[PDB]
Amino acid sequence: MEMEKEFEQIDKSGSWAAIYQDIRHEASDFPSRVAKLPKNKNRNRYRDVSPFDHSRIKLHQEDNDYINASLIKMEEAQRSYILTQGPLPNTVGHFWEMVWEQKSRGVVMLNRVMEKGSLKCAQYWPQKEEKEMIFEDTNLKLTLISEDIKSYYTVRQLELENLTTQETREILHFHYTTWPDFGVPESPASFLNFLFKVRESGSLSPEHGPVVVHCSAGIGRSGTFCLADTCLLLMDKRKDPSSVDIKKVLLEMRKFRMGLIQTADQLRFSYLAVIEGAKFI
Ligand SMILES: Nc1nnc(-c2ccc(O)cc2)s1
Repeated sequence: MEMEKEFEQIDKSGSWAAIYQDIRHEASDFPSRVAKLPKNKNRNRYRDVSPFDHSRIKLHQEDNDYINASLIKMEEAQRSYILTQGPLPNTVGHFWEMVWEQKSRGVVMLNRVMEKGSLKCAQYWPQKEEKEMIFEDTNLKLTLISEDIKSYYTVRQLELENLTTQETREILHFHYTTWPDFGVPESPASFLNFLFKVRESGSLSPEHGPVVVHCSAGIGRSGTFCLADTCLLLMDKRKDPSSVDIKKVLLEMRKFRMGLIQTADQLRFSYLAVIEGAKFI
C-alpha cells in the first residue's frame, strides 16, 4: 500500500498511537546480560536502554569490552550503522576508541549538550583549534581542524590520532542543532537536507566502517535518521518503490537495538520525511 495513502488514512482516523503500540507489541526481545553486569552500571546513561548481546559493539581491550552501542546491519539496503548513547563523562575515551577500532569516517549528533535545562551528553570534542583533547585511558588525541556553522546544522573536521602508533585519520562531525526540546520538527525539509549532506560526504559508503549515530539515549532521533535513510535507499533498489513498508523496516531494525522510535509523533515524522524525500529520489 503506497505509504502516502496509508499516511492520510492514519491521519484522518487519528490512529498514530494505535499503530505505534502494535510495533512495540511485535518488536523483538533478546538478552542484554553484558549491559546489566554490575561493573557496567556507570557505562549506561538510562537503566531501560541497553544493547542486545548478539549485536553489541565490543571494545578491543581485555579489561572490559563493554560500550552502550549496537551494529544495525540492513542486508537488502547494503547499509550498516552504529547507534550509541550520548557519551558520559567516564565513557568519552571508550567512544573515540570505538570510532578508531570500527574505522568510521563520520559521527552524526542529533542533540544539544544541554536541553530542557539538563545535560544530555558530555562535551566530547574540542571547541577551539589550539585546545586539543587527550583521552589518557584509551591513548587517543583529538584536534578541531575547522568548523562550518549553518542555520540548521554544523559540520566539523576533526583529527583523531592513535598515540600508540602515531597514525591519524580525518573524522567528520555532522551536528544537527535545531531539533526542538519538545515534539518533532514541523517540516522534514531541514532533516532531509542534513541527511543528504551526510551521504555526500562518503561517511555512509561501504569503503569506510559504519557511521556512528547518537542522540541522548541513541534510539529516538537516532532511529529516525537510519529508518529514513534505509527506506529511501530501498525505494531505489525495488522495481516498485511502493513495496517499501516503513513498519516492516522498523521491526527489522528493532531486531538489532531495542526501542528505535520513542513516540507516535517520531513515527509520523519518519513517514513525512520518507514521503517528502522520495520526491527527490
Ligand atoms: N514514477 C516513477 N517511479 N520511479 C521513479 C524513479 C526511481 C528511481 C530513480 O533513481 C529515479 C526515478 S519515477
